[PDB]
Amino acid sequence: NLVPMVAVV
Amino acid sequence: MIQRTPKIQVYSRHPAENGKSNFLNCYVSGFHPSDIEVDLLKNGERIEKVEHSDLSFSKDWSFYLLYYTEFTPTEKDEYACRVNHVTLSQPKIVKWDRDM
Amino acid sequence: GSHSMRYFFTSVSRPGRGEPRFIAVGYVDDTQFVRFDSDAASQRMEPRAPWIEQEGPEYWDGETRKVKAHSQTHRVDLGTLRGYYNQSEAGSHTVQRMYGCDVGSDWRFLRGYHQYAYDGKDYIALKEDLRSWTAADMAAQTTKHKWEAAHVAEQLRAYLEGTCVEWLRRYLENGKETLQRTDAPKTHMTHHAVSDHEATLRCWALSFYPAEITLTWQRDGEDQTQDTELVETRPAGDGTFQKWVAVVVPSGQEQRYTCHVQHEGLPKPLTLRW
Repeated sequence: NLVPMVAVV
Repeated sequence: MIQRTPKIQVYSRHPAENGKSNFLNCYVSGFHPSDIEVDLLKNGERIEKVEHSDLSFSKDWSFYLLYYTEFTPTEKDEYACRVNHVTLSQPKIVKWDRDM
Repeated sequence: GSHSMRYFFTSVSRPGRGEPRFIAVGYVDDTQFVRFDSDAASQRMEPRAPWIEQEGPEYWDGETRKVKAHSQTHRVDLGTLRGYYNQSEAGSHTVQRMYGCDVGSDWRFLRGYHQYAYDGKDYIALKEDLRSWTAADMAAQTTKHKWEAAHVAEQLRAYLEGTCVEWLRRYLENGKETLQRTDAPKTHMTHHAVSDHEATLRCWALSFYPAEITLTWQRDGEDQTQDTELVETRPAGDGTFQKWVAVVVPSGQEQRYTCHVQHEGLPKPLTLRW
């Protein structure tokens, strides 16, 4: 189950 | 850019026996960047039906791939893996040695 | 014993035209269970182990959506990072991301991680406490400040200690038949002669799972490392792993040398002799 959110660098 | 040259191992999936079907593997690892050419050779000729794993990488960020094809070993056939990568001036050829 | 769930993501920019090549793979321990490849036709997260096929259409829709979001963050990141490092549009570049969680034998949270690289070098990583960041350079330091303001660590920690562990336990149960099975290495020894004075002994371990293994030589009961060659653990291609260790010895003295094999599938270490 993937992380819900991926913040931009 | 960081550039790391691939390590190569060529080997069969199961213990090798003449007349008994099996898989020829070429495992390439420790390389960067991800762009790489890998061929399996039968008597110096490129095998056409060759699959590979999904690109993944180790802790040190270096990439690894498994290339493989179905084959039935015989006494006479010689197998090898040919690898080209940015770090290589000439393609590298590693022969399958079944006596290892 | 202990277990992990880990995801690995690679994006490679394609300068002349179009979006980056994006590949995502997920593992439980040493078993791959899902994949997404941007160059494939389906544009969906795909099963790679039979036990994940138990999951319903909502799981596949939800995983697909998230994996595409991962892809778009990477796409944006490649442009931002080209900007941070004053690079041109001509060359290809790479971002790599790995995250996941560890659990011990009790299946309780042990460790979480989230690390990120640009062109094969450390960029930024979440620290052990899951509260702070390690930024390798000043570009990464700008990202760190951005992520502190947005409370990124806090969201990741919740996932890593919560969802990640919860769903690893779920996968471990559904895939019990293989995921909770140990395959002990099948061992044997080979012999070769280079000249009439010098011999090579090779100790083989085949068909084992998990990947973790130790192979070593002893000479007259003492650890022997000189004149040895130890290959990288390699995938057999059927889910299991292979390895060998060789030693060079004087012809006639083969009997002094023993190979020792440690693996979780073996209640006691194994000894081989020529």
